[PDB]
Amino acid sequence: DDTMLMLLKKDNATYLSWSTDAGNVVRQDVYRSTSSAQAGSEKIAELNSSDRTFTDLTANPQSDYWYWVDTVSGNNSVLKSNAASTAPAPLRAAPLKAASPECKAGAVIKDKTVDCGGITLGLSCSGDSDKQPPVITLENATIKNLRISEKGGSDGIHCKSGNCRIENVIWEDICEDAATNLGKTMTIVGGVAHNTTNGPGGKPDKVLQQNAKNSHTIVQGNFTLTGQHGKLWRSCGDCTNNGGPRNLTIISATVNGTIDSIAGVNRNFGDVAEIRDLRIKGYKEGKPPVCEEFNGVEKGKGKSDKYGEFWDTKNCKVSRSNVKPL
Repeated sequence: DDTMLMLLKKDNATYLSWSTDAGNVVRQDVYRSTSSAQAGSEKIAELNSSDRTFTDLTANPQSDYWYWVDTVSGNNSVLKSNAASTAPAPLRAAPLKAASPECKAGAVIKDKTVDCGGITLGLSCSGDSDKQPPVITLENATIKNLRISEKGGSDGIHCKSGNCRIENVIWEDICEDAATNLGKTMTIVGGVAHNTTNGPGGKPDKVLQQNAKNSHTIVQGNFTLTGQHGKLWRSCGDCTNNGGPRNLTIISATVNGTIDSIAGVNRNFGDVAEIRDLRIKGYKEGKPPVCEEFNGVEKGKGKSDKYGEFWDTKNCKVSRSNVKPL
């Protein structure tokens, strides 16, 4: 077994994101050292078994740090992750780590699991191109450990069909959607999504977009948004042959920046957004709205417009106790 740890250093935080295949995890420890030596490391977090990210707000931006995440199983066993660091990558002593050959920009992955081993991929925006390929397309597939970047933003990942699992992906540059579900169940497991929204069409991004009907997106492992975003998840408002139900389950997620709303459901189409364990920087009620209900409209026949924010309804299965500041 192993744990693949990556980070994203921004000006106001260092985000940790990992995937692991450790069995029956009961706790996870986050270590940080001011040197490359693990011996000097201090435990800076004690996490539950399901978290796959961590936001470090205490590190000096001007200084290099090294990080490790250890998983602890019920049977007393411990897994240690690779070191991740804000210092440049070593040319020496570093652990060898392969990427799947199939990890390429524009790849179509079908009926398997690929581990991209922390590489960076990217393709420029669709809608500003032609019939532009998603940087990765999944058909009943899983992708792990991928950094996505491109100046002006890159295409996100599509779940074209079947069930898709997207584990420990860091979206450093987003055009409109980090991930689009056109299939059955799309599951986001940890990962980090950045967008300083000052390079699309002026219009706010939708990190997770759902266009398939009878579809489900699952957000878990404390998937984290950073920068400024439009929505975290959106059932397509004005799709061709628009309809539902389109479902969202957030098991855990964090928003460490500004956002216009968490989830956008079409009430007239039976969309159900279930939200639990959501953390938002500076959260006050209505700031931002969490679950917004919309009128779901057919393409070309109007605008999908905002009803308002709702709690504890058929479409907005979320209570105020589900949402807290960071």
